[PDB]
Amino acid sequence: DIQMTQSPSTLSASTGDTVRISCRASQSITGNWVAWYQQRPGKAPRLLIYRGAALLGGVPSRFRGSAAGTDFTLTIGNLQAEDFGTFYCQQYDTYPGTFGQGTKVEVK
Amino acid sequence: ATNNLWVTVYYGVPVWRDADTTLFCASDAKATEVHNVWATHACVPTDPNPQEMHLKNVTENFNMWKNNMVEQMQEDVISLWDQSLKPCVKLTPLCVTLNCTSATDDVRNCSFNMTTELRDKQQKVYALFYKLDIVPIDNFSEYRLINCNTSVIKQACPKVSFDPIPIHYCTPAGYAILRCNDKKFNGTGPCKNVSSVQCTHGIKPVVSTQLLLNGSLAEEGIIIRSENLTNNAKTIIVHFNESVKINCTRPSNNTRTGIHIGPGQVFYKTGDIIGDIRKAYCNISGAQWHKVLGRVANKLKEHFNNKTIVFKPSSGGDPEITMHHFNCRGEFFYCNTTKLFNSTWGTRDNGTITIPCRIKQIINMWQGVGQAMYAPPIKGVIKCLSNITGILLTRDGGNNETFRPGGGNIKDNWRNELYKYKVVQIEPLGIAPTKCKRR
Amino acid sequence: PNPQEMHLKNVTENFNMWKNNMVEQMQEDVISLWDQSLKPCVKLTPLCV
Amino acid sequence: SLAEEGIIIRSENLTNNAKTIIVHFNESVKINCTRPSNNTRTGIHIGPG
Amino acid sequence: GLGAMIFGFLGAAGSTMGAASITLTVQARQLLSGIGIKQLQARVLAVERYLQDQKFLGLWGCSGKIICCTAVPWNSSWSNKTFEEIWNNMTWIEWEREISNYTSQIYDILTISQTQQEKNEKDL
Amino acid sequence: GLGAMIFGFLGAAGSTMGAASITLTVQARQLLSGIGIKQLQARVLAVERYLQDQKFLGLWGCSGKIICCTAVPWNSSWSNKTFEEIWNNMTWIEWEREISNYTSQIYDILTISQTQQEKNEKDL
Amino acid sequence: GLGAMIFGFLGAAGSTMGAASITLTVQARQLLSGIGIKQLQARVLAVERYLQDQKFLGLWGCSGKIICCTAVPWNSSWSNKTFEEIWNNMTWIEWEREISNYTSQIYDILTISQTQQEKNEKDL
Amino acid sequence: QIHLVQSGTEVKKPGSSVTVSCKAYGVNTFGLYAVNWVRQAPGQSLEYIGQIWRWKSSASHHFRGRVLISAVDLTGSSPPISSLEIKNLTSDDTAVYFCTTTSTYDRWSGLHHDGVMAFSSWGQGTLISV
Amino acid sequence: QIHLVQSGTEVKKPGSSVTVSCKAYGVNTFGLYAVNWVRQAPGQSLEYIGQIWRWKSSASHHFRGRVLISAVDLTGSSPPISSLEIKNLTSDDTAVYFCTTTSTYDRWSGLHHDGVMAFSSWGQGTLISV
Ligand SMILES: *[C@@H]1O[C@H](CO)[C@@H](O[C@@H]2O[C@H](CO)[C@@H](O[C@@H]3O[C@H](CO[C@H]4O[C@H](CO[C@H]5O[C@H](CO)[C@@H](O)[C@H](O)[C@@H]5O[C@H]5O[C@H](CO)[C@@H](O)[C@H](O)[C@@H]5O)[C@@H](O)[C@H](O[C@H]5O[C@H](CO)[C@@H](O)[C@H](O)[C@@H]5O)[C@@H]4O)[C@@H](O)[C@H](O[C@H]4O[C@H](CO)[C@@H](O)[C@H](O)[C@@H]4O[C@H]4O[C@H](CO)[C@@H](O)[C@H](O)[C@@H]4O[C@H]4O[C@H](CO)[C@@H](O)[C@H](O)[C@@H]4O)[C@@H]3O)[C@H](O)[C@H]2NC(C)=O)[C@H](O)[C@H]1NC(C)=O
Ligand SMILES: *[C@@H]1O[C@H](CO)[C@@H](O[C@@H]2O[C@H](CO)[C@@H](O[C@@H]3O[C@H](CO[C@H]4O[C@H](CO[C@H]5O[C@H](CO)[C@@H](O)[C@H](O)[C@@H]5O[C@H]5O[C@H](CO)[C@@H](O)[C@H](O)[C@@H]5O)[C@@H](O)[C@H](O[C@H]5O[C@H](CO)[C@@H](O)[C@H](O)[C@@H]5O)[C@@H]4O)[C@@H](O)[C@H](O[C@H]4O[C@H](CO)[C@@H](O)[C@H](O)[C@@H]4O[C@H]4O[C@H](CO)[C@@H](O)[C@H](O)[C@@H]4O[C@H]4O[C@H](CO)[C@@H](O)[C@H](O)[C@@H]4O)[C@@H]3O)[C@H](O)[C@H]2NC(C)=O)[C@H](O)[C@H]1NC(C)=O
Ligand SMILES: *[C@@H]1O[C@H](CO)[C@@H](O[C@@H]2O[C@H](CO)[C@@H](O[C@@H]3O[C@H](CO[C@H]4O[C@H](CO)[C@@H](O)[C@H](O)[C@@H]4O)[C@@H](O)[C@H](O[C@H]4O[C@H](CO)[C@@H](O)[C@H](O)[C@@H]4O[C@H]4O[C@H](CO)[C@@H](O)[C@H](O)[C@@H]4O)[C@@H]3O)[C@H](O)[C@H]2NC(C)=O)[C@H](O)[C@H]1NC(C)=O
Ligand SMILES: *[C@@H]1O[C@H](CO)[C@@H](O[C@@H]2O[C@H](CO)[C@@H](O[C@@H]3O[C@H](CO)[C@@H](O)[C@H](O[C@H]4O[C@H](CO)[C@@H](O)[C@H](O)[C@@H]4O)[C@@H]3O)[C@H](O)[C@H]2NC(C)=O)[C@H](O)[C@H]1NC(C)=O
Ligand SMILES: *[C@@H]1O[C@H](CO)[C@@H](O[C@@H]2O[C@H](CO)[C@@H](O)[C@H](O)[C@H]2NC(C)=O)[C@H](O)[C@H]1NC(C)=O
Ligand SMILES: *[C@@H]1O[C@H](CO)[C@@H](O[C@@H]2O[C@H](CO)[C@@H](O)[C@H](O)[C@H]2NC(C)=O)[C@H](O)[C@H]1NC(C)=O
Ligand SMILES: *[C@@H]1O[C@H](CO)[C@@H](O[C@@H]2O[C@H](CO)[C@@H](O)[C@H](O)[C@H]2NC(C)=O)[C@H](O)[C@H]1NC(C)=O
Ligand SMILES: *[C@@H]1O[C@H](CO)[C@@H](O[C@@H]2O[C@H](CO)[C@@H](O)[C@H](O)[C@H]2NC(C)=O)[C@H](O)[C@H]1NC(C)=O
Ligand SMILES: *[C@@H]1O[C@H](CO)[C@@H](O)[C@H](O)[C@H]1NC(C)=O
Ligand SMILES: *[C@@H]1O[C@H](CO)[C@@H](O)[C@H](O)[C@H]1NC(C)=O
Ligand SMILES: *[C@@H]1O[C@H](CO)[C@@H](O)[C@H](O)[C@H]1NC(C)=O
Ligand SMILES: *[C@@H]1O[C@H](CO)[C@@H](O)[C@H](O)[C@H]1NC(C)=O
Ligand SMILES: *[C@@H]1O[C@H](CO)[C@@H](O)[C@H](O)[C@H]1NC(C)=O
Ligand SMILES: *[C@@H]1O[C@H](CO)[C@@H](O)[C@H](O)[C@H]1NC(C)=O
Ligand SMILES: *[C@@H]1O[C@H](CO)[C@@H](O)[C@H](O)[C@H]1NC(C)=O
Ligand SMILES: *[C@@H]1O[C@H](CO)[C@@H](O)[C@H](O)[C@H]1NC(C)=O
Ligand SMILES: *[C@@H]1O[C@H](CO)[C@@H](O)[C@H](O)[C@H]1NC(C)=O
Ligand SMILES: *[C@@H]1O[C@H](CO)[C@@H](O)[C@H](O)[C@H]1NC(C)=O
Ligand SMILES: *[C@@H]1O[C@H](CO)[C@@H](O)[C@H](O)[C@H]1NC(C)=O
Ligand SMILES: *[C@@H]1O[C@H](CO)[C@@H](O)[C@H](O)[C@H]1NC(C)=O
Repeated sequence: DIQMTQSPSTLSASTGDTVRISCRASQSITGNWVAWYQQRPGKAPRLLIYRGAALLGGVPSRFRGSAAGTDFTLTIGNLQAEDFGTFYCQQYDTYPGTFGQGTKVEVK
Repeated sequence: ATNNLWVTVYYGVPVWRDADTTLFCASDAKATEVHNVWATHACVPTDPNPQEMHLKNVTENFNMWKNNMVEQMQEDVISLWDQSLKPCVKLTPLCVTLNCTSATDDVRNCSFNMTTELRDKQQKVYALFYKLDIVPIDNFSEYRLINCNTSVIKQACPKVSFDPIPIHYCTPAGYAILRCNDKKFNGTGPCKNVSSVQCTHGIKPVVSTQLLLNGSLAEEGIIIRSENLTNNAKTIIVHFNESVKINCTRPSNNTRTGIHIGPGQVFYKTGDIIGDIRKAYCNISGAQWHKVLGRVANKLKEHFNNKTIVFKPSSGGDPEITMHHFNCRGEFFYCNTTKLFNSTWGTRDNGTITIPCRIKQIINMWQGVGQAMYAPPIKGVIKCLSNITGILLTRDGGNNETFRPGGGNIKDNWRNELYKYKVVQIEPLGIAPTKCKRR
Repeated sequence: PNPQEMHLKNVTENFNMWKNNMVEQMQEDVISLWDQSLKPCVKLTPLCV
Repeated sequence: SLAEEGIIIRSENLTNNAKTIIVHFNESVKINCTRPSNNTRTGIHIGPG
Repeated sequence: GLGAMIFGFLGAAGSTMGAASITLTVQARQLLSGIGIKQLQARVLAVERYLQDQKFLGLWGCSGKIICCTAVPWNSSWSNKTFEEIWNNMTWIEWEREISNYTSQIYDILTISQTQQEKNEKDL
Repeated sequence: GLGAMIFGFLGAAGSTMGAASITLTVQARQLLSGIGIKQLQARVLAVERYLQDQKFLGLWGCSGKIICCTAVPWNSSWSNKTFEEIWNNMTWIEWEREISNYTSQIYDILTISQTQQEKNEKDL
Repeated sequence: GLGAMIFGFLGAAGSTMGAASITLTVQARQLLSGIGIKQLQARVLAVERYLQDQKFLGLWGCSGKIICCTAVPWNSSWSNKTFEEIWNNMTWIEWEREISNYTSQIYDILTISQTQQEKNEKDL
Repeated sequence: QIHLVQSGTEVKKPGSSVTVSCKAYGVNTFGLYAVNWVRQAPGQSLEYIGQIWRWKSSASHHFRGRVLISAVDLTGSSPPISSLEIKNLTSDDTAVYFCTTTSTYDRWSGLHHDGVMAFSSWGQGTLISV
Repeated sequence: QIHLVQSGTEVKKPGSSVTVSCKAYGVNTFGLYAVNWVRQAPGQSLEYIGQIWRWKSSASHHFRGRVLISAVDLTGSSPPISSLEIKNLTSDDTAVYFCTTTSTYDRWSGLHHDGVMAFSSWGQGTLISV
């Protein structure tokens, strides 16, 4: 029963920068149960954020998730060039898990 | 609506995390003139009666192959073995040139030099050593003990026993052990009627390289266990459901007499060797054995793609990594198990399979990890009744398939009896919301 | 440094030193105490000649 | 560890010549200690293990 | 708490909330009448973690007793969930999984509430 | 409790009840100003048995304090004896010998009474 | 108390009384979320001395809680000093140096006051 | 470590049926791991389909009674392999498909929550055109 | 152990200035120890003058701005030595003078209290006549 949105819809930056995406759900999930993804188009997604701000062993330390109620954030400080591509948001609380509508990150 | 529901602490809420500890062993009331290695100088506390609580409608995930209950008990069993050994003897004077050739199993006849309880007077000693505790160093051949490269061998100090009495593992305050109690349970993935307990069922700390003895029985299925069935290197545990019998005897008088090597150091050894002088055997009824191996290959066909299953023998080589280690009366048998594991199923008797057993005194019982031991022969004809219960099969790397029977790691020997269990930490302080305004 | 012994009035307590295990326990501590005061000493193995 | 601003003289009793004077610097003086010589390591069996 | 040294036992974990509180109380009732370096080391840190969790019940005015209600506004950001929603459609372990991103903040807020409550009756 | 680690001393055991409660109080007054593996092992299990008996005073609302009165009907099947009958013609050890066939049942009944008392003020 | 096993940390020792009580409370707030034979021996006697000082808070009705006020006439022979005199011109260590010739007598007098208070509500 | 592959890229007829494999080189089983089947329309964002999770086959209400998923875990020659099968491929089913395993052993890791879960390690995505 | 000596007995002129030493054979420093300068009129009871205490030179309000005290601690040839110096010796300053060290390390010993202290080990007293 969720149709998520995220802010922004399409964004560009360059290397060495700092960047912000947030995703908002129709409900307000409490247990931070979100997950964010990236892909270059043609490749597969790569889980980089599970449960708000827990990173994997292998995802770079520059990424940071954060939590505020319904709006959950990911920040990239010191952006590297092999990080561009589409991001996706995810709630995974009420079955089925409906996802985000993607955010392309490119260079102007 | 308003619904201004508020905080509430609960002490004692059932909440667990899949955590870890050191456990403490706990036997029954038997333990005083008894000094066996396993449960005397390590754990006094005896548990009289169980308190197992069922858990309804919960499904707990179990993974025995990334369990460290068994690795922790493996460490306590090695350290337990050693702190039951080092205050024993320490036969440093046997590493000599050994004057050995047989005299009437043709083990050998070996005299050598010693030192008596006086140092200046010197001692010449008669003995009977086996072919496999001996190496040919280069009639009337001259040999060496097998363990004079690595560590000095000690004696068992015969007031030590080795009866594998049931050792429980009871968890300290804080932690609980979640038994599975599911039938046909694979040891991996979920479990349906996981019930909590304070200690395990009594496991017997037996050691056996090729196949498992005195185990606990699965009831309905026979269970195939591995870490990685695609990986041929990982040892496949096979757990039966019916207790296969075995009788292992040495039907031979061999008396035990001692030498004074040091002050209080009396090396016990063989003497006259009469009786039914042939290799020590173990007998296995072909009816139950070929029935349970037929059901084993039925279930292995259920795993391995419904293929043509052959049971080759072992790969040969060093007869401790390769053969059937055995734990009878203070003596250690290696039984060439070849005619037990030889078939191709895709036609034997209902009679008796008899396997020979080369026995061994000086054992590096665990492959380098731990310390050695001289096992003195006891007095003569010895019968130990045992329930062969497990198999350890390693598939090989080549439209056929093979289960060459080899062992693997030693902690494997207990993973048939600790699949059901899982040490779990209780965090009892839960914070739940309801409507109070107090305190 | 100093005792704190309290008298007990009008009570009669049964004593049995021959089934006491204070003394057997101190006997065990005195043997084990003797030995853990000995084993880091010397060990004249060369006099048995 | 380095003291930062001063160098520090420490003793128990500066009138007593027997007590060792600690001198603590404030800058890390370098030293390179080498043995510039091949000397291989080989073993003998003296005992079991 | 039910252990040789005393610590709670998992009475009826799979039971949903409305029965599990009743069985928490019956846990208490049966539990207190039911009451080499590895053993010593394990039970010393059992003492240590026990005195830790009773100091958490100490510093919230709860004095080492169960069902101890204190005065905190339970924020809807910690959970927007209704009472009977979780208290009849859930068990306790998955609710502790839900709010394990808040437990340090909850211990924070109950401690300001307990010191606030005793300082206000210190005034009154 | 009067020990190096703290545990009660037998103040005036032979004294009959009416004086022995007074000396229990004077025990308290003097006791808190009066306050190799064998020593460690012994005092760890001293900690363990102490925290056990304070949890018995914890789970009866008594909070680790002496002379803690709680609300249980003391059954005449546990003892038909009158108050001044035992409280002036007896000492404490022989009364604990009298009722040692009930102590688990008494701990049972005080625990249902304490959880009943806190659940009833949980209502009110 | 702020330690791995739990015991108080010196929050702002040089701060004079009027700020140091506030920082004693903030000590509490941050402290509980902040929460080979040498280690075992040290923390066992840490348990022992901790349970000792909580029994001092136990036997004064203070139940193991800070800022616990009890009913004793504080004699002018222990100190004739005015409140704001010491509570704005001093820190806590030199005041404990001042009255270290009385602490056993103070523990004495608070124990008669606590047993007197509970025996009087035992009457009432 | 864990790695995932599946079948190649298959183009079929309208009104056919398709099956897509899932070979999990690294999954110790699918008892404790769980796998998830996720579509992705061309350009449009990814859409969930179904899962296996402790051997309870499920698909969405957008796919109930038409699409079926299977899984056989670790055998000898085969790694743990799942499979997505669809009858009546419409023009809507023209999509990129995905299989992904999640670790569901340590229950407080947060990669999973009571059936639904965050998808740990992906494969290669399979184009299917109609 | 600790021992104290000082200068001898000096008789001077009215309107002169005097200095009295204080050699502390045993003081590990005057950082942690503190010394105290105390007069004594002939027959009349002893009267305090001044002190050094963690290198805060102080004298009484009966001596502020006229009398000055110094101290150099442990050097090589010298033990820790303090010194009392007075300008304008009146007939009132005809007195016996005293230097005394106090141990101020273990703060709960009670020999000291926040600057003022009980005087542990005395010297020999110096007559000064005017
Ligand atoms: C340790 O020991 C453990 C034991 O405790 C052990 O666990 C066991 O592991 C094995 C592992 O293989 C398990 O066996 C598998 O079970 C799977 C699950 O099966 C369940 O679900 C399916 C699907 O159910 C859906 O549909 C039915 C009917 O429509 C509904 O009833 C369901 O509710 C459900 O519907 C929902 O979901 C749909 C989406 O899927 C939605 O559309 C729908 O709307 C709903 O939401 C059922 O069919 C199964 O039924 C079985 O059981 C019932 C009774 O419960 C019986 O009546 C029935 O006869 C069935 O036996 C069950 O409910 C299976 O997917 C899996 O099946 C494969 O193998 C079997 C062999 O037994 C084949 O028959 C089968 O065809 C499958 O093979 C296909 O898949 C592989 C790979 O995917 C292909 O390579 C293969 O070629 C084949 O593909 C071909 O066939 C397909 C048709 O099936 C075809 O479509 C393809 O295109 C292709 O042609 C297998 O049975 C076993 O259950 C475990 N048991 C337990 C107790 O845990 C563990 O593994 C051990 N671990 C180790 C490490 O040793
Ligand atoms: C470990 O490391 C530690 C480092 O962290 C180290 O600590 C250091 O130790 C050394 C030890 O020597 C310390 O140095 C000494 O400091 C002493 C204290 O000095 C302070 O106080 C005096 C007096 O202050 C009074 O008067 C002034 C002005 O009138 C006021 O401002 C004050 O408030 C105060 O007034 C009150 O008190 C009066 C009574 O005394 C009252 O009358 C009055 O009303 C008030 O109540 C000050 O003069 C000092 O000023 C200095 O600093 C200021 C800035 O703060 C500067 O502007 C100024 O130039 C000064 O440098 C300071 O405030 C000193 O007494 C002592 O001095 C001796 O040595 C120095 C060499 O540096 C000489 O110059 C000096 O003359 C002294 O030598 C005399 O004394 C010895 C023995 O007594 C004699 O043998 C010698 O011959 C000489 O006597 C001759 O000179 C006299 C004149 O001074 C004369 O009168 C005699 O008659 C005779 O002719 C010395 O400086 C150092 O401070 C420590 N530092 C720290 C940070 O701790 C420690 O030792 C180490 N330990 C070990 C074991 O290694
Ligand atoms: C139980 O035991 C089995 C037996 O070994 C074991 O299976 C093996 O698992 C490993 C994973 O640890 C597998 O290695 C991966 O294989 C895939 C695909 O392998 C297939 O194809 C190759 C080549 O055609 C065949 O040789 C093979 O037999 C299979 O058919 C590879 O894609 C993986 O490559 C990644 O890792 C490589 C290093 O090993 C690097 O080349 C690189 O980092 C690869 O990552 C790449 O990923 C993307 C492609 O997916 C690419 O876009 C990126 O840029 C990146 O470069 C890897 O080699 C191995 O094949 C399995 N072998 C067998 C016989 O099954 C189980 O893992 C084990 N299970 C447990 C629980 O222990
Ligand atoms: C909800 O609570 C859980 C509680 O476990 C929490 O999960 C934890 O999250 C933190 C923060 O994301 C994790 O800590 C990181 O783990 C990653 C794993 O790869 C490491 O890379 C990190 O180390 C880097 O950062 C450190 C700090 O800057 C550096 O010192 C270091 O050198 C590295 O650069 C860091 O350790 C933690 O692992 C998880 N733990 C678990 C069990 O999941 C989750 O994040 C919480 N959710 C929210 C929304 O807060
Ligand atoms: C090993 O024992 C045999 C048997 O005792 C020794 O053979 C004897 O050697 C002596 C040498 O003088 C002869 O006198 C005997 O007649 C031999 N006896 C027999 C039966 O052959 C042999 O020397 C011993 N060898 C070693 C290396 O100890
Ligand atoms: C466990 O042992 C039992 C008895 O030995 C086996 O049970 C037999 O199973 C076959 C087919 O499964 C039936 O036809 C027989 O009737 C069963 N025996 C009885 C007495 O009912 C069982 O097969 C064994 N388990 C496995 C997995 O083989
Ligand atoms: C192990 O099996 C063999 C079978 O070859 C047993 O040998 C028989 O033993 C009995 C009793 O000792 C004799 O009566 C028979 O003559 C023996 N031979 C045969 C062919 O039956 C052997 O005794 C068994 N071991 C034990 C301990 O029972
Ligand atoms: C500590 O080291 C510093 C740098 O080596 C020294 O600082 C110099 O001090 C002299 C005189 O004290 C000055 O003239 C220089 O300008 C300082 N250097 C700099 C870079 O500013 C210092 O002397 C050392 N400490 C001691 C006690 O000698
Ligand atoms: C779980 O096992 C116990 C004992 O083996 C049995 O009594 C119980 O019925 C089992 N639970 C289920 C759900 O079968
Ligand atoms: C297995 O060993 C136990 C040990 O006492 C024994 O009671 C049992 O009879 C044995 N099993 C069989 C089938 O003899
Ligand atoms: C075996 O022979 C020895 C030699 O005397 C004898 O003492 C022993 O009793 C014999 N064994 C049996 C079972 O009789
Ligand atoms: C083993 O011995 C037991 C009794 O000792 C007997 O019942 C059984 O048949 C024997 N087994 C074999 C294979 O001889
Ligand atoms: C493998 O064997 C079992 C029993 O013999 C049978 O039911 C199964 O269908 C066989 N496998 C295949 C793929 O036919
Ligand atoms: C020193 O000599 C030995 C002799 O072969 C050699 O192995 C070693 O590598 C030499 N050291 C260096 C740094 O090359
Ligand atoms: C929830 O409410 C409390 C009120 O005590 C507040 O302090 C806290 O910051 C709120 N949560 C968030 C995420 O703002
Ligand atoms: C979830 O949170 C929002 C924010 O308070 C609330 O309005 C909504 O009603 C909550 N959901 C339910 C089912 O109560
Ligand atoms: C004594 O009274 C209590 C009432 O609380 C009752 O529960 C108990 O059973 C009675 N005793 C006997 C022996 O019936
Ligand atoms: C002993 O018990 C009976 C039963 O209540 C009671 O009536 C009787 O009075 C009791 N005896 C005394 C002396 O109270
Ligand atoms: C101070 O007052 C108390 C009153 O409780 C008294 O007991 C005590 O003796 C007094 N102090 C002195 C030194 O008399
Ligand atoms: C010090 O004690 C006496 C005795 O009570 C008292 O009268 C006097 O006022 C006290 N000093 C101050 C400053 O209060």
